[PDB]
Amino acid sequence: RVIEVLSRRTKNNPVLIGEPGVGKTAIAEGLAQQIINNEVPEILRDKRVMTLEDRLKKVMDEIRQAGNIILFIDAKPSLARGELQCIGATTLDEYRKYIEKDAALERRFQPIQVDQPSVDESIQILQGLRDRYEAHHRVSITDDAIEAAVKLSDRYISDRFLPDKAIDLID
Amino acid sequence: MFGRFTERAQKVLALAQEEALRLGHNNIGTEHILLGLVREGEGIAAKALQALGLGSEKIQKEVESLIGRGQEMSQTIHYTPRAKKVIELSMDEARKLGHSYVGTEHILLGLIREGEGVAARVLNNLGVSLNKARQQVLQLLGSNESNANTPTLDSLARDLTAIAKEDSLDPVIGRSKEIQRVIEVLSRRTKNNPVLIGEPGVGKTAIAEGLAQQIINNEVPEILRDKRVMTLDMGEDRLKKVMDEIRQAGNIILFIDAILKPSLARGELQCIGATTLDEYRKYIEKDAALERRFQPIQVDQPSVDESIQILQGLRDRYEAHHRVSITDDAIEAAVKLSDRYISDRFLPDKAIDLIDEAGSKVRLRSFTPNLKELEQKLDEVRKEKDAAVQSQEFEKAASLRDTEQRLREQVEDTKKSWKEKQGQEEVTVDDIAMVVSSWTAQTETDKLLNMENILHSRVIGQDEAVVAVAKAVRRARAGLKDPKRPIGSFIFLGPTGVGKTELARALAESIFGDEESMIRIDMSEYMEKHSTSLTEKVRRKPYSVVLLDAIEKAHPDVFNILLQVLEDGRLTTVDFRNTILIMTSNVGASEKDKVMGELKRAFRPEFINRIDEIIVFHEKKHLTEIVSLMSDQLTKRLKEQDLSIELTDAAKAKVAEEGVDLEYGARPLRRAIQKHVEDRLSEELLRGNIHKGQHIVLDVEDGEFVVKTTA
Repeated sequence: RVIEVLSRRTKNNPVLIGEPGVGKTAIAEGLAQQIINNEVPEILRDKRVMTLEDRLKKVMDEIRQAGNIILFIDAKPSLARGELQCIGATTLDEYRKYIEKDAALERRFQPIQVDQPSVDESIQILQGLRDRYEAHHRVSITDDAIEAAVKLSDRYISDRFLPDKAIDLID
Repeated sequence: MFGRFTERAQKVLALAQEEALRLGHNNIGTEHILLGLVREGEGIAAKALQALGLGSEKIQKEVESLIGRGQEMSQTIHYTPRAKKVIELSMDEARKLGHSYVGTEHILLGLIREGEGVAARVLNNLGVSLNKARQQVLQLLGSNESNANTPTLDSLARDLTAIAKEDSLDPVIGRSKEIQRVIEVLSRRTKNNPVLIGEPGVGKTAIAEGLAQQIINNEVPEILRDKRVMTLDMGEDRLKKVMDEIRQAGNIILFIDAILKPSLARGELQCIGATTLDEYRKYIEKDAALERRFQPIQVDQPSVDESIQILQGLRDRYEAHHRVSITDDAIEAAVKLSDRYISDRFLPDKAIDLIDEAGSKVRLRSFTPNLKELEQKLDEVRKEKDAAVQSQEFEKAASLRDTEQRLREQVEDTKKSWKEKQGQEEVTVDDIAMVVSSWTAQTETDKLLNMENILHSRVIGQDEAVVAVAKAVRRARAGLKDPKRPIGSFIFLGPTGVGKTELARALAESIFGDEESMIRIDMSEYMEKHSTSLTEKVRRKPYSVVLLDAIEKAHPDVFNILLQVLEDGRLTTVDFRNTILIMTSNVGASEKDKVMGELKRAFRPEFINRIDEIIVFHEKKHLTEIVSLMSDQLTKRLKEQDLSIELTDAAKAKVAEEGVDLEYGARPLRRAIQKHVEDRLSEELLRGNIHKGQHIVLDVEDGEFVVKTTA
């Protein structure tokens, strides 16, 4: 759904609204993965996705002069003075802190939500970073250990997002 | 290839292959791409080489002097990884030239850039350094083509007169009599500067491009010829700087959609403003250089048909996302559904949004067989091959490699079998009506003809009432009643808990799609001269059963209001023409004739007479039929949690026993189901008697409940 929008000519630039995280940063690491290997469409090849004041609009001119580039944002608009393809980091409400003063929103920028990742998908998400937290001594393993983290959260408080919570618990 | 280039390109590329084999080699490297270019002898690339002193003669001699024959293998060959880079590059050596499409030059450009390789050496061998070469190609391509415009045209900010000069500008429709009203407000001396207010929405910004075209050629006062339209706006260090570099140049008109930053009227600083219905309220409210200088005109939500035309004009331009032009029959839906069906924008933005929702979505259903599995397989291979190769295991790979490519070509052959998922993937309506329902004809009038069957399955008893409503809705819904008035105005008389509300739900569900699209006010709240409604909830969902309970309580004031609703289906300024108004009351209650009497005496007649219709609301085996309905809703929601349960008919009987007492009715059944079923199954699962995911039956034995297992 980041791609129906990132093609348009209408509500062109997609804004990624969902309760914070993780997942969110993982969706753009998606396009990245998708354009490259490789199935994608309405003109989108050789396109980078890039991320994260006395250096401001400085670098931004290397773009009004070559345009293979989506910008990935975290937190502002130096504005659709032209190109500028960007994916939105913002909250259920935080986005209503753009379209009210309007109306670059209902125009350029345009939204989509992060459902909380699939419970089972939730599980096989840790195992990937299981290896990498093995950094503190215990995990890798146990699988029977993660099953916990994830299921506990989805119904037993239960006031976050179904992929972010679990991870915290491990820690 | 790897995309699309000129013939010349495409010919020169395949031409490398021609040379691939003519020498018998097996991979076409950068050296063949080069032979490809000098051997089509007519491309710009070809032309250049003729310059440096490099005919096909001189080159191929160096090449054969570094490779020669000639394993005729020709086992369906592929590229060098270098050369695949070389192609990826020409694509970029043309982004870098505005050349919308690659061609003979760019590929020669692309070679130099990735100089590591065989071509490069042919030449550093033929005494032709790499740069002397990129030069020759360059010196065979080039370019293409008022003072104050400098500071200005600089910023910022899109010179509309400009985009309207080379005629590189869309129509655009109109709002043609709208464009004109701007030029009065602009040819003046009083209200010098115009300001458009409407939902934002109607791409107000569209009307502005209107001047560009007309000021040019040319219908406009000699009072305005020789001027320029430009844009932005709002509000940084580039302050009064460029604005000084404009007052010093009178030929300028400007466009905004934001703040004030008003140095108004001062210079020839002349504007055109686009700001919301209200936001303007919040600027002449500033006053009074506002009410003075700048000055407004009403932007219309385009005539529905006009909408359609706008779409097409830019249809050919949304072919960008790969599916349009057409279908017309589809456009009409994009548009038409929005004017009447949700129903929360301007009639030209809405459209295009439906189109774009779909203006990738289908190009996508393209990109989604289970041959996801093949690639999965091929992987395990490389490894064996690869890791084996690290152990060697050599001939243990030879065949391993071969086993690999066996796979690959198979993959790519069915990965390009989905050019068929391309020749397959439309537009028609059904696409849209989806989009619509996801924003809120046989089995649509069948809901109507068969309404009674439908309302009956939810509302029990009460056939007197159902048929009256069915027919009334069907009257209005068929063209007979006046459209500005609600779909239906009813009064529901009768005792409590008979079906008054229940029918209102079933109506919402059947008519509006959602058993929950129902506003419900309690007139107990409106008994005093404080009778100020409601209109919020109706603005919220303007398509909903509006249910006012117990109207006998309202201050007769209220009726003056409702009356206005019944008459005009409008308040002042909400809209009801799409509601189904239902007002309940106890006026009959205690008590069809003695009743209609107590009604005429309780309500002003002016009122009773504008109401479409006055509706009157008048076993063990049913209880257990209910218990079963409930029990089934349950056994389904458990199957989801890997729990398989079943009640015997004997068991549903025993639950039903618990709603016989005429006094409390069938309320108790929900609770008694959770107690005798839910609570008991838990206690039974926890105590360890039922190893979940076996099949669990609830039965009655000696007049007592019993749990049984039968996996």
